[PDB]
Amino acid sequence: MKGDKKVIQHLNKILGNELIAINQYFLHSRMWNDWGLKRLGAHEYHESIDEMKHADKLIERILFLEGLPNLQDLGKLLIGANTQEMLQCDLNLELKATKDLREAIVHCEQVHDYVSRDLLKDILESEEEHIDYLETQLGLIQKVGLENYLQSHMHE
Amino acid sequence: MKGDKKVIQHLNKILGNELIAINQYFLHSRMWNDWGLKRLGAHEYHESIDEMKHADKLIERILFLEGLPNLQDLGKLLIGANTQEMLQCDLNLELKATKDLREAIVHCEQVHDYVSRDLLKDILESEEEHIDYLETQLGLIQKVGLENYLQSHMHE
Amino acid sequence: MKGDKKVIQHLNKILGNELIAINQYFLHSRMWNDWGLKRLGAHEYHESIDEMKHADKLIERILFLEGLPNLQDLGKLLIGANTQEMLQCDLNLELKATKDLREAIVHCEQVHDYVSRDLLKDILESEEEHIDYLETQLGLIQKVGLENYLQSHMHE
Amino acid sequence: MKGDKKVIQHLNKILGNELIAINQYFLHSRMWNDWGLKRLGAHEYHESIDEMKHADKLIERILFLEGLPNLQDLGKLLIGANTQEMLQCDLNLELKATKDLREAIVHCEQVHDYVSRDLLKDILESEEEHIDYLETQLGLIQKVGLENYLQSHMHE
Amino acid sequence: MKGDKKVIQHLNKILGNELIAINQYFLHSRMWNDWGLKRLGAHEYHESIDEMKHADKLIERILFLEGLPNLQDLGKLLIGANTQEMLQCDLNLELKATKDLREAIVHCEQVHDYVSRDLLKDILESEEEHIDYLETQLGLIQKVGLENYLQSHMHE
Amino acid sequence: MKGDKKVIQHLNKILGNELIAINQYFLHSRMWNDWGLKRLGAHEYHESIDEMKHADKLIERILFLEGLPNLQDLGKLLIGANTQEMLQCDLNLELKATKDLREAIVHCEQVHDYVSRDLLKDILESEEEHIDYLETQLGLIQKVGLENYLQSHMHE
Amino acid sequence: MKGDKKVIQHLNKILGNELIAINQYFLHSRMWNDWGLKRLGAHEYHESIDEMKHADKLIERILFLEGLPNLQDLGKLLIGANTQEMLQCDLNLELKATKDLREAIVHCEQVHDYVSRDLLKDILESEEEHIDYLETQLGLIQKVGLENYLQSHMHE
Amino acid sequence: MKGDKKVIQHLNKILGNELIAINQYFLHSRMWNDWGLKRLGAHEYHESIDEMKHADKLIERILFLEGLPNLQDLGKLLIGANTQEMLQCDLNLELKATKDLREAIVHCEQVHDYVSRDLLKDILESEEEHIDYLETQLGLIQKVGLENYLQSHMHE
Ligand code: HEM
Ligand code: HEM
Ligand code: HEM
Ligand code: HEM
Ligand SMILES: [K+]
Ligand SMILES: [K+]
Ligand SMILES: [K+]
Repeated sequence: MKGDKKVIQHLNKILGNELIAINQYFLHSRMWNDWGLKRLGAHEYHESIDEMKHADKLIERILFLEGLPNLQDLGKLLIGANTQEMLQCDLNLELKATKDLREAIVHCEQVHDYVSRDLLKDILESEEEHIDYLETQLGLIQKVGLENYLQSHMHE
Repeated sequence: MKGDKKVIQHLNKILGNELIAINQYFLHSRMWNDWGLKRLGAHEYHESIDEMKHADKLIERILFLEGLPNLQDLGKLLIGANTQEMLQCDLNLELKATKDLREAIVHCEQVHDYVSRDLLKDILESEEEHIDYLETQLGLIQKVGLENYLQSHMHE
Repeated sequence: MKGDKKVIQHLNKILGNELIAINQYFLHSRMWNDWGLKRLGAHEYHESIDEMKHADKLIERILFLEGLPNLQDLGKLLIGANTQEMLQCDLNLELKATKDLREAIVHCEQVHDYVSRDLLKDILESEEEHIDYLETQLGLIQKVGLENYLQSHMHE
Repeated sequence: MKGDKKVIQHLNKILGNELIAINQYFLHSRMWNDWGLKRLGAHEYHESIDEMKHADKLIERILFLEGLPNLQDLGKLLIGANTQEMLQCDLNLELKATKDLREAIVHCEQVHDYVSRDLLKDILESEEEHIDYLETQLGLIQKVGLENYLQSHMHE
Repeated sequence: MKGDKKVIQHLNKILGNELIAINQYFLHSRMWNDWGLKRLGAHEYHESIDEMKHADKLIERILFLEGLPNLQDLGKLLIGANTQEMLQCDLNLELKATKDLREAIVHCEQVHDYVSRDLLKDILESEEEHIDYLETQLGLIQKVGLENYLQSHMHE
Repeated sequence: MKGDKKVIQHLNKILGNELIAINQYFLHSRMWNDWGLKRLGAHEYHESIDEMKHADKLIERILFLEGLPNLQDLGKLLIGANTQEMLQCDLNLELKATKDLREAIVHCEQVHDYVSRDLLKDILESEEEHIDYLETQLGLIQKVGLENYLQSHMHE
Repeated sequence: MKGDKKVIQHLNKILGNELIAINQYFLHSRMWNDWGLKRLGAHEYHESIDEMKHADKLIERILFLEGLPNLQDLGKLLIGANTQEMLQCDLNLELKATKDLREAIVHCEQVHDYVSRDLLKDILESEEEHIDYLETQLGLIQKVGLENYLQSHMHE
Repeated sequence: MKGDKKVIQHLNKILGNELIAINQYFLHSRMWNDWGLKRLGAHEYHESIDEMKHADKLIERILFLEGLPNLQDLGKLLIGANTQEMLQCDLNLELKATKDLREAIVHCEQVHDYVSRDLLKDILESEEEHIDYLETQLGLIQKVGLENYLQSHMHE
């Protein structure tokens, strides 16, 4: 079913974002495991699977709309070098992502692609939850102290 | 455990190849699903996942060796336009990946990184099993014909 | 809860389309069975139950809004004479139904009937999935040939 | 994630409506239980639980958006003295609650808080379902007569 | 038990033929698996096992009759170039085998070795069941075409 | 994958050795059953099966490398006439076979066919385990006496 | 099976390193248990089991190659006086040990003792995994603080 | 608990005997497995585990009494070259171990360390159970003959 050209562009933009987040979060997860923060490495691993699942849904939507999913153009990974910076890097990406989700939803609505809007809104709900997690983690570092924070994520 | 700088470099080259394969195969899977060749899309999906797992091990070995895993630099996806092209592209990708795996194993031997060698060999075994799959599909397209081959991959 | 008059007109329009589809898809199903294409007959039967359930949800919503559901007016069925026409006729019908759905959703948002919009959106998502199936089937008749496509749909 | 000040004002306005509904439906339930109308009691109890669960989701969402949920300001409970009064009071409350949900959804949409909109639309759907229930009971009273309607709600 | 010298000789010829069949059918099996015709691969494998169990029974009997089993002399494998010739090569071999089997049986009856005879008839029956399978496949290639026959044996 | 001609010749040589072992162990197995040493017949039968499984793995590899497995050329069986000779015969062959296995691994490294090397190393470990069993069996005959060694192998 | 003199020399060297780790890690385990750091004691107890199983494999290999395992000679145990020093001592011992495994693997390849090489590579992998653990723990002691690190290992 | 200094010397002397017994019985065990006398090898393996378990109890006690357990000094293993010599080496070793245990118990009593005394008495009881096994095996060799004796420990 031929979709709106700019909807497909918006979708391919969100996909771009999901593709960065997949790589960024898989690396942070394997970093945290390598440092012995097993509980963070495991949580971050599932945040990366979630983004893979969003990508799958966006790729399927684009092919159905007779577009070309663009898995080639990979933007800037935000790699942290310590725990707080990695969580902050995850948050700065998710916030870039949700800005682009709002603009894409705005446009689906103008062109009446109500199903693409519903799909993006479900991704946006997932991303807002992840923002809530990340912001909470940066909160706890402050409330229990960095040493305690890292101590609480050594084991599962 | 600080490892050979060039072993890490080899590991990241193998990692870069895996990241292409992941995207290229995942894209091909969802194209075969879009066209209703669901037996092909399922099988290509699991090739995409197998490369996802090799990437996981490579990343873990790189971080253990105190290298920095490179997930930023995505090489060239080989995206086909029809079933015979998509299979042939995957095969070309796989043949380049096995050239690189062999060179990396040769280097692991020289510097005595026998465990990295063993990982790369397990991946190499897997990449050769995929090449057997691919060569065999292209062979079947000639033995039964393209129409019959697509027919047989319509349903699971 | 007295609903908006034009919303009720729009829901009755959608309902009229659903009623056509019910009958068109059920006849096509039964013709496919009569011809020995049982995979098609079975698939299309479920396609028409799904329309039946959509019509249930529209009938309930119209009565809740204190309108009178119109099951008396039945528009033109698009009945095909062979598997390729029958598939294309189904698609032509779904394409007219998504146009009406989008127009009914537009009005629902104008008058803040956000619950009716969400019901229509869920129907629209269903309709598009059907469109995906039909386009794909027609695409397969081209890729594998009609004789092979029909053969693949003789047996369950 | 700092949300929009008027979004939070609206959410808290929706929250305050739930907080009335909880108290009002919970008292009416205990009144019907006290009178021996156990089926009305048990059903109204579950309507209070439903509003309690809506209030939780609002509270959760207001805090994520970094506002302060307002559980201090309690508006006018509409307590009835007999079944007909109480059903009508419940229905007047829910008709107020839906007017306020529509105004807030209009505002979430204007600022692109699409997640807050979906949350409010989900509550809106539950409230309309309660309105069907209420209008229907008041309709049954006229059809079967007050003394028969009460009879049918004595037992569970 | 000291057996007849020419019975042992006949037995050891029958064993020679089983040994060709074992290797020939196993290589055809793995050949069909290399080509992706897993249904012929699976079936021809079980024919190889079946000839293995016959060879077992002939060795036990030869030794009980106090002769030396001959596993050293291996006749000519007829290895086929494609699916059709592999089936015809198996059939050629089985037809030679049935002939030796009937001479062996004739002689067994002459010297009153009725138990050897009964073992040989049991093998002969299995050989004729296999000849039926072989003739039947070759007929299916003429009836449905080579492309269709091969397609039907891609998937198990 | 066209493999190295010399690798394919090495594999075909290792296959020839396994083909000899299959027949040799199978005959020794069935002689020990004819003589009442069931525990030896049972153990040796499984040595025959394990060689058959090596044979299988090599055929699949040779075909994958686009060579032609040689099942036609059957070297000299070393059949013994009494228990100690049969054991010593089995041992002579396994020592011949490990030597060839080592020569082919050497050549698989020189040409970077690490997967083939891995398969041959697995076979080699198994053939070394058979050598331990054989040396040990012969050593036990020295320690307990041949009468006692055969007695200990009458029953399972 | 008479093995190479220098391979047996190398193998007895690995065993002697295993016997040191066995005792060192057991003692450290019982020290952590005595101080009430039961989680460290349990894990250290299991690393000591791990070295006990490698020693078993080395002993069995040496004896198969008709060497004499040397369980008499016992090198310097590196015993720490506190958690940080005990982990560092384990790490220094594991680093001496992987050096000797590498030299041993080198010599195994020279004389074509491919089975011994594969057993030592298996050990080498286990040692590296254990090295990753030790470095990770020292890193955590830095990043969470010693008191917090110890606290996390009081209980199981 | 500041333990008596001579108790702790005694305890480390019994520990040093245990450490010899561990390595000696383990070595004999793998020697008997390698010769195919699997029953002796299994029984000797468990004798080694039991001494490992005594050693662990001693280490804990020494640490409790605030001694430094001594795993560095390893005395003279008694390794035989055949079964009877091995059995008699174990018996010589156990006979030295129980003389040291009796001496350590005496001193424990004289200083009122009744808990250490009890631990030692339980080890002694087990050492006397091993002496009973050993003496009985040597007597069996005399009664049934070494050839029969060894025959009876060939299999499990
Ligand atoms: C650096 C790149 C990637 C890495 C390291 C990676 C890693 C993984 C891993 C480890 C798994 C779990 C497999 C298993 O244990 O069975 C997985 C699953 C999966 N991956 Fe990836 N992946 C990557 C990229 C992608 C991409 C590009 C996509 C799709 C566009 C994707 C889609 C999926 C999906 C759908 C699953 C299944 C998860 C589920 O349904 O539970 N991944 N990936
Ligand atoms: C206004 C028109 C119709 C409505 C609202 C309607 C509604 C429904 C619903 C809700 C179901 C049950 C779905 C479920 O399993 O949840 C159903 C079942 C079914 N309908 Fe319809 N339907 C309509 C017209 C038709 C027509 C025209 C036909 C055939 C010519 C038909 C044939 C069937 C059949 C065979 C079933 C299966 C029921 C069973 O086996 O239990 N329906 N319908
Ligand atoms: C090319 C030479 C041969 C090959 C490649 C081969 C292969 C095999 C394989 C793969 C199996 C199955 C093992 C499993 O269960 O995974 C098997 C079983 C067996 N083989 Fe062979 N074989 C060969 C020659 C022989 C010969 C010469 C004999 C006897 C004279 C024989 C007798 C048997 C028997 C009795 C079984 C057990 C069958 C059953 O009951 O399942 N094989 N063989
Ligand atoms: C040459 C030296 C040693 C060797 C070859 C050895 C070998 C083994 C083996 C193979 C096991 C069985 C573990 C399993 O398979 O799960 C074991 C268990 C064990 N070892 Fe040792 N070990 C040695 C020295 C020691 C020492 C010196 C100690 C104590 C100071 C010790 C303490 C233990 C304990 C407590 C167990 C568990 C026993 C049980 O409950 O089963 N080992 N050992
Ligand atoms: K066909
Ligand atoms: K703490
Ligand atoms: K005896």
